[PDB]
Amino acid sequence: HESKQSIMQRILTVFVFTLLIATVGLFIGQFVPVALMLPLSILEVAMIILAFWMRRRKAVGYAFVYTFAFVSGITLFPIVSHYASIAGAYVVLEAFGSTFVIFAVLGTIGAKMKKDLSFLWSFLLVAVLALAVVGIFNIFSPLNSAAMMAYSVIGTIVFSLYILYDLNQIKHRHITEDLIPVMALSLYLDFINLFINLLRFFGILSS
Repeated sequence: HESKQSIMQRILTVFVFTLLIATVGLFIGQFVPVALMLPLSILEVAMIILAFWMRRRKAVGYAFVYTFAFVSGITLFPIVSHYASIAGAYVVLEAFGSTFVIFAVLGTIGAKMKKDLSFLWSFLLVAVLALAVVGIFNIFSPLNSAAMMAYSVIGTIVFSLYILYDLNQIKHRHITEDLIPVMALSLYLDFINLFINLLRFFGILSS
């Protein structure tokens, strides 16, 4: 018989694992010739679209989640290398670092606070759409540095709030073992999409 503690710990474990796997993929992305990479904006919004799309009640397997972690890790290298070529490799750490701590804070706060935050859902969903919208817009009408930067601040706020909300709901809601893969998947999607926004923010800022 599973407890909320065991399910908590398990989702976190799977999550951390997706981080490691995606990291490996990120290492694999550097050995891909530049003639086979996807456009920056396309990937940047792809991550958002996936961040939203994979927020359903359809229980996928650990296989799908880990597979996705690997391939997304691979495909997020062109983003990393870009904001590294314009702002020094150090920023790649910086953003990551920041991301980590944020996830570690709200993720702890929501998972311990007694206020049920269900009422947020709709808004959050809406928020993502807007970002996605702008993202799509960014494909057909590239935004300047300042607008992209404000977009990055917005994205940061949204995905941080989404981290807090997600942990809060993992504790508050009825989550069974079959839901463990899909939960740690979203947790992975928040981390990645927050990191992107921070890397885009500080990467542009230090140019």
